[PDB]
Amino acid sequence: NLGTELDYDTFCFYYDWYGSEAIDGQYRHWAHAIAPDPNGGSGQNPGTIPGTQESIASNFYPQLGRYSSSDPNILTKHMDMFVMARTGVLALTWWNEQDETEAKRIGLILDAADKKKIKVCFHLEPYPSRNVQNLRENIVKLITRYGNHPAFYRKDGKPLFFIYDSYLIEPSEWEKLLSPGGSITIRNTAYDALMIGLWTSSPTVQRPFILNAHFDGFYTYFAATGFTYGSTPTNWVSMQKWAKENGKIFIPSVGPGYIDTRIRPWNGSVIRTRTDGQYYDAMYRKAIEAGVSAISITSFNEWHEGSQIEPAVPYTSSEFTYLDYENREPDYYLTRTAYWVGKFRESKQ
Ligand SMILES: OC[C@H]1O[C@H](O[C@H]2[C@@H](O)[C@H](O)[C@@H](CO)O[C@@H]2O)[C@@H](O)[C@@H](O)[C@@H]1O
Ligand SMILES: OC[C@H]1CN[C@@H](O)[C@@H](O[C@H]2O[C@H](CO)[C@@H](O)[C@H](O)[C@@H]2O)[C@@H]1O
Repeated sequence: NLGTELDYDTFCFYYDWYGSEAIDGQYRHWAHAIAPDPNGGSGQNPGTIPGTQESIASNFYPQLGRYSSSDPNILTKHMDMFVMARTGVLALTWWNEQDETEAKRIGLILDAADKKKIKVCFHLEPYPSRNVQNLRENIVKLITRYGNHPAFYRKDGKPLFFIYDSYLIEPSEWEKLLSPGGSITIRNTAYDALMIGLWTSSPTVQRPFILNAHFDGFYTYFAATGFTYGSTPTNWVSMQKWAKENGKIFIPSVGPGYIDTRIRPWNGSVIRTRTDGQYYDAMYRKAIEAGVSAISITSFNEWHEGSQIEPAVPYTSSEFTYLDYENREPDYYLTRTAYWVGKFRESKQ
């Protein structure tokens, strides 16, 4: 009873898409295309961030440098960071790449996590032609491949998946997978799971979406307060009340800030300043005050979006002056996460 143990109702969104020339053949994701402005003109040639030491696809700069997500030595360090943050579940981005390098990295992440008693669940991304049939097939494959790994997460006996942009699939399709009577149900099968859909907009839209889709619960993802109704923390008390009334698990997402203008220069209105941790504190406090059972953290390491809690260092290169943790040390967001996990646990019975 030391106040240092991992919390297994705390999910931290993790991205495994970073590469180095030496391990991966290219400094993958550190190099990244710049997105055209969706409200902008034709003939934009926005260019690319080259992923050199000097110019990476983030407004911040990793303490660990331009690392590979396939480097077992980096993974070790990441797991130690999870232990410092007390975040017991790594919620792994999953893009259905169907390639050996994906398969290798997932096994490495599971192995490294297990050494530290961290668990892994999957965050099912909007891969091409995603639909409920190939989602079922992929859930079966992930549970078959990884379900007996000691680090594979279960909650009261069930795997858990987060489904990003779940609204891209109609509730009538979801029902087929997620109702106990659905044509291709997972309920009561070896492949049953807690399925957590993304609550985006107003209750008039989201309440029937979640019920009609038969999701087990919902999360909000966005680290930027006010980006959606669901990512506006003053709505969380009423979202939790509805969840409780309807037998759903609400897993609000909290984050330390947001800034993605290296890769999305037109998206400055979504910037949320970190204010030496005060933003993170405010958001985490709202989640805990809402009385939820589980919390998700956006993010461990979405460096493109500036939501990371992973350590960052000051850096000024000839090409860019990076943001940094300012008056706080590089590991502040890890140790502040541990503080909040303790407050969250204090709140759970
Ligand atoms: O436009 C940048 C934005 O893209 C993605 O968010 C989009 C979509 O995935 C979300 O569901 C809706 C919610 O209203 O917003 C966008 O259309 C995300 O990658 C997001 O992190 C990013 O900022
Ligand atoms: O994990 C959910 C969602 C969070 N925001 C992004 O990470 C998004 O991925 C898309 O944007 C990133 C850049 O931010 C890009 O590298 C990816 O290929 C996706 O286009 C995630 O889906």
